[PDB]
Amino acid sequence: MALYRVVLLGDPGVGKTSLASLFAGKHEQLGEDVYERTLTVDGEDTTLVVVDTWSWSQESCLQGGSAYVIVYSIADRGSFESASELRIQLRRTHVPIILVGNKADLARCREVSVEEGRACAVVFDCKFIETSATLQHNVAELFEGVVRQLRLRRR
Ligand SMILES: Nc1nc2c(ncn2[C@@H]2O[C@H](COP(=O)(O)OP(=O)(O)O)[C@@H](O)[C@H]2O)c(=O)[nH]1
Ligand SMILES: [Cl-]
Ligand SMILES: [Mg+2]
Repeated sequence: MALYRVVLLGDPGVGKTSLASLFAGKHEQLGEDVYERTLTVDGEDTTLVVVDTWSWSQESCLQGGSAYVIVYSIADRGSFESASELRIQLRRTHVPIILVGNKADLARCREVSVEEGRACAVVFDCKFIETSATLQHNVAELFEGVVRQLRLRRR
């Protein structure tokens, strides 16, 4: 068991809140865009607190995270470009970074190739996956992957 803060970054409209809601699953909470769940992975439980807020919290945001998930939409070149900008922001401030290509189901609107997503992880030195929140594809696998990468830090 452990607890980690996972921060969701990316342009508006790429599906950050959708991915977080699927992670949260099916009022007294101070603050609103923070999602908590304990996941069982490789027979072991781990809690992630997934932050979806992308000011003291705005300044601290890129320094507090145990892991960062930078999301873009495969149907929007602009969002992919600004993904690259976000890694550099993170640099300017030893932490897992996942580059996520969301909206994989829009396979006919594809503006960003799989190869382009892969190259970008290579250039960022980080992990890569494509998901769809509307088909519920690779979402569980995204967050389970984050847990595994975090556990490689500790060991
Ligand atoms: N087709 C498709 N639409 C998605 C996907 N993820 C999110 N959306 C849609 O894109 C819009 C923006 O989603 P939202 O989660 O608010 O994006 P956010 O600004 O990054 O939080 C919503 O209308 C979603 O239904 C996806 O994987 N596939
Ligand atoms: Cl889009
Ligand atoms: Mg949102």
